[PDB]
Amino acid sequence: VQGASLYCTLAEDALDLHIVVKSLLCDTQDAFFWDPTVANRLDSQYIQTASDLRNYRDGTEIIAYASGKTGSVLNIAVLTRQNTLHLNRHNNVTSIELHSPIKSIKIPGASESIGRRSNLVGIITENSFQIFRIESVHSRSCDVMVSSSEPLYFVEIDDLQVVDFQFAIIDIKGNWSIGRIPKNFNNQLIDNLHGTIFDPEELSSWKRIEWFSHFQKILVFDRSKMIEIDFMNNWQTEVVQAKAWSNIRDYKRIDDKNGILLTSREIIIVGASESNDPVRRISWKHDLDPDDTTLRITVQKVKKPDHILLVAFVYSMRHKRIYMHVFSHRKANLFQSLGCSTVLEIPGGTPTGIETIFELVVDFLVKLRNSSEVYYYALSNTQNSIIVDHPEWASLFNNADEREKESIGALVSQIKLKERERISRVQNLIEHENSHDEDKYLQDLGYRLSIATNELLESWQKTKDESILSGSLSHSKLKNLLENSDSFASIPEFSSLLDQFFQYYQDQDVTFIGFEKLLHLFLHEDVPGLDIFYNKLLQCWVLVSPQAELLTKEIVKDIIWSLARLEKPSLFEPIQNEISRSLSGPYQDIISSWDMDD
Amino acid sequence: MFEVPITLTNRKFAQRRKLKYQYINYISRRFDRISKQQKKRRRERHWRSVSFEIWRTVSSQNKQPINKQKMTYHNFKKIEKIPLRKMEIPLLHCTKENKLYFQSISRGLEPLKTSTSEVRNYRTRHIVTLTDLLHLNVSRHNWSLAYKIFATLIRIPGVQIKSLWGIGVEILDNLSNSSSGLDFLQWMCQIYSSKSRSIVPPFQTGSRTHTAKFAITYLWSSLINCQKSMLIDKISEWVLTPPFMEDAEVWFIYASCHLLKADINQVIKHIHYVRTFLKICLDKGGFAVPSRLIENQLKSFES
Amino acid sequence: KLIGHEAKLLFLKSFQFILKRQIRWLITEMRFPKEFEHVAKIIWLKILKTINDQPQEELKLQLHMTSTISILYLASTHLSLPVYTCDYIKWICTAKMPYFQASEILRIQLPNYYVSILEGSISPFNGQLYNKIALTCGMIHFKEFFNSEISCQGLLLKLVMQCALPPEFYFYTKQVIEFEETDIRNLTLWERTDERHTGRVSNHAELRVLSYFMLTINWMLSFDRDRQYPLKWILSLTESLTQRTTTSESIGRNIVKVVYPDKPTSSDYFQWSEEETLEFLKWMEKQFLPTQTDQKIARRKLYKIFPLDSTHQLTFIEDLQERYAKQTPFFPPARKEAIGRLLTHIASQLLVDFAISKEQLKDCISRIKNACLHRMN
Ligand SMILES: [Mg+2]
Repeated sequence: VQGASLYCTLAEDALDLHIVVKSLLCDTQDAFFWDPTVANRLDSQYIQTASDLRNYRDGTEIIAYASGKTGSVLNIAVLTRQNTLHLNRHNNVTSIELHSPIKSIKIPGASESIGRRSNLVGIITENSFQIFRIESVHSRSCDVMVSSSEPLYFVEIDDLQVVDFQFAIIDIKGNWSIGRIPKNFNNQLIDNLHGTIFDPEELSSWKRIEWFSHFQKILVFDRSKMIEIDFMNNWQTEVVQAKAWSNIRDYKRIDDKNGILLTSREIIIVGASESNDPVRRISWKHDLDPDDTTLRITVQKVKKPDHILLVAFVYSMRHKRIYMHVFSHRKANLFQSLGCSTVLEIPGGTPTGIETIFELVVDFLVKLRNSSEVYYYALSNTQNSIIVDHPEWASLFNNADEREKESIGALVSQIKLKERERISRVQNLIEHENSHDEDKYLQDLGYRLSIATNELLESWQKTKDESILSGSLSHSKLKNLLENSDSFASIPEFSSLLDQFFQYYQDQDVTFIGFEKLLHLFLHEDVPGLDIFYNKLLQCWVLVSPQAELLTKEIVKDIIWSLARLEKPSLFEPIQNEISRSLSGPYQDIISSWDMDD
Repeated sequence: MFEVPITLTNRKFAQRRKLKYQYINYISRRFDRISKQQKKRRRERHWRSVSFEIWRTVSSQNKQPINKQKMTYHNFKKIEKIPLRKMEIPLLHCTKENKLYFQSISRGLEPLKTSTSEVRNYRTRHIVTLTDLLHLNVSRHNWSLAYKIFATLIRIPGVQIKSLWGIGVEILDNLSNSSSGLDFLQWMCQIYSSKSRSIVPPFQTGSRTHTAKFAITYLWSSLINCQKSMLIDKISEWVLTPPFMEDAEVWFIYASCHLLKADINQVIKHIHYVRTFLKICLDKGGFAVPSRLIENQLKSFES
Repeated sequence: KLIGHEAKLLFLKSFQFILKRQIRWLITEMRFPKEFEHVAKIIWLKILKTINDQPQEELKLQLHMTSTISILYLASTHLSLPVYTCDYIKWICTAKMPYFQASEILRIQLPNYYVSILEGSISPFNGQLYNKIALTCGMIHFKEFFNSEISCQGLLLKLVMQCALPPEFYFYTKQVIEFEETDIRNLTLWERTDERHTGRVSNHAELRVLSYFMLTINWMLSFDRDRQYPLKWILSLTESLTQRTTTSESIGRNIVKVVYPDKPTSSDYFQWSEEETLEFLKWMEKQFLPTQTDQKIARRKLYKIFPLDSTHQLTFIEDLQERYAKQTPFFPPARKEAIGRLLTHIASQLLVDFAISKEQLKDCISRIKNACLHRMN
């Protein structure tokens, strides 16, 4: 719109989105809050040693990631990229043990202007700040021998937020220092230019130093504001917004020197100079929508003939979703935006590190909350071409000892042969359907049960005047004759038995419960007949099991029995204890007891 | 996982705001000493500044030089030691979850539960899922579904309209039926440009000083509804109508209407016209390309 | 204006009134029996008599909504109806059975102390329901006064059909059930306190039923030395279970997924199909008319600017039939994987459906699994 009709309304392009390509790379209060001083515990970037500067070889790609029970060891090892990025063939990770937990690791890289690339990688612990030289990796076996540019435990008993980079720059909560690293061996790192951005009314601990233009001028951040500091003169500026409606959420230098990517809350900010002197950009921006404190960002930078476009990954610690926007650098210092897109990932947890390195391919690594794995991902535009270890449930399914294997197998055999007994047993009962034998059985069954039911009704007459409760004892049953249930095997004549039993005990003060309206809960549609119940279940299972007729009959029998009513003497007996308990209660709770409201 | 268009559940977040700004008061007070209530939160949040047409910012020059270390461990804990007990008093009145909250923000930790993520009431959690599905579908080009989401959402009694860009790009890419994004935008401007705090950032605003988003977007988008043409003297008729003189961007909208109408002495008057509104658009925070894209077009016109 | 210090009467009146309101909706719209009402007057009568045998003007009563549902389930279980807690959770989370509003918007102005005593403790979703029904089961005693045996076998059926298991697993799980218990299932887990730390994660009958169910599937399937259940059909079972389709049930479980405390289930609303989202907005304009709480007509025309707006979706036994057919092709160590993903999906469904925790469930099936290993070894 802006340029299309400044020149003289849809977009510039059609509608294209996200796809994946996955791979494994390497393996290694608090419930409601998090420490901002722990940014990222793994980096991977192009490094270049001295022996790489004798030739024209462009160094190598390395990863450095933290490890340990207490996360207090550094691991540095080389990568080789072929079909997809992968760890070196000889897998000789070079790990060095510290005694302090690692809070932040970053390998600095260098500008294109210097010709060289970084020779070092630096770390902030809970106790110290150290810089490591990588000196002379060699292909004899893919070794990465490193040296320990010496720690400085503390000068101020202060934790340090961010390190930026030859210039070791530190930020501790409010106050910063520019410093330098020793050359190779064995004098350690010193400083002489210092400052502070302290702000009593910002409680969150994270601040951040990353400089700008390579002009030898720095940026210092807290969740309240963004301060530029031209630090080889004397210069300081609070750039134009402050702390009114949003917090600075992250900032990372979009890799090209004069380029700045800042997550606020609900805004992706592309700062970057369009003047040799440092800048702000209010070249308009996009916005992204939460209250989440835990948002971070990274950019990948892809090159093309007519533009130079940047992909912005904003990720969280709450949900494994990644939120992506795309910008473009047509170097008239032209910036435009196109439309949003978001992807998910997998079960419980969330990103602790996202790190980047007519279609778009953008590739990176992720590390998830509380999972030592490091996964390489790749993303493409179109399509022209769970492995469960939930240790909570496997610990519940795989139980250890061998007698706890053959124990389970023993029980399984017990029930399996029992099931054979069920099949062979009921079979002949199915052979007799509509027989005169099953008729005899439904007769002497129905009214045998009628005799027992009457007996239990007499022994309900003797205890009738209880009036303390209103639920008769062990009521609803076949009433202590159990063999009489099973032996039949014809659902409709059995439903007719029950209908004529309910009919028979219509002599009042007896329970009434209509089954159909309750099978409603079983099949989730009106089940008028006790038979149609059997029909529907039999369709379903006749698709799936042999003797589905026998089981379905045995289970509609089992259900119809499990629900076979015979509760306390009916409605006229409950009102007795109803009123009599509504008596022993004090008089005005008795006045509050209220039927038929409105 | 998206912003909700409802006022936030009230009880606990407000008393946390209390504890926060009250402790902030005590620490910053004693800090200025060493350098020598909703209303407490109110004063506290108070004393503080509250080649293409880039509404440029204010860059770096005329700003004061430096500061060198103010805060060692001992000195900070000097400033911190006392205001924390003062906090020990009303911490005893607030709830335990907000005790632990205050202790953690005052340790410097940050909460990883959002205000949304802990509202946990039926209706609001449902609205959260609804709004989410709106934002998702709008990302997914599913303008049909997204439209159903939007209508069902605005139906609900709690949602006031941040969602206007949602519907702007929504009906824009919809093309389907309903009175389109221009209709909606000029509606937003007609209803919310007259008198006729908590909830209000800048993408919905009051007509004292700049009502931003919707106005400039119906302005430009209407000039693009002239890109449909080659209506203009209409758009600059009702850009001529309002006095809101600081509105420089509407001065560049004005001069753009005159350049688009300039594409005989009438065309002359239109070219002198745009020549004028460009400088009365140098009145305010500049939208500039140069003088040559401004004029060189007008000399290709002077042909 | 509003009562002071003896609005115990008004409190118990809005409470009792809300109860009979819910009963009206379940005999009416759920085709319950009329006897349920009298059983409810008896149980609510017993605990009403017990709180009005308590003295203090300090109320000390907690008539939360969990007590309403608690006496509904208590009475239903006495009457041996095949309704289970998950029926209730579904019924209330889908706004069908009125629940979430103390006298929903339309009533009475009570002391804000009691309005809070109602709106508070509203959720059932961490087993609050099981704990509140055992608590009521102490408050007035289950044993002599009522018959607190659960309707076990219909829950087995409910469960096999809820998966797509062949009807053998009804008798399987029924048999492991008889094996550890011999079928005796209680309702109290009460020793009035908050304190508990062993023996009493697993003594709500249902949760043990689910535990036996899961266990059964794992054992049974991982020891079919017959090879009765193919290495594949466990996969096809998992997939027919996984295919998000639009029946009243699955749509419901989505609606419950929305108000379940823990992720993932909300990531599950993230992954809804277009038809799921559509039937969702349908349920929104239908059952969020049960909402709560010049320019007004300007917003009737304003909202009337954009439209407020042969049965396609199939029934329950239709879907059930069709996945039973989707596996109808019925007639080596990485099959344990199939076992495990099936078990974890089934688990997921049970966690949302029976409003408990991941950790709760696995605690119970862990305990009762060692409770079968112990009576097996
Ligand atoms: Mg400021």
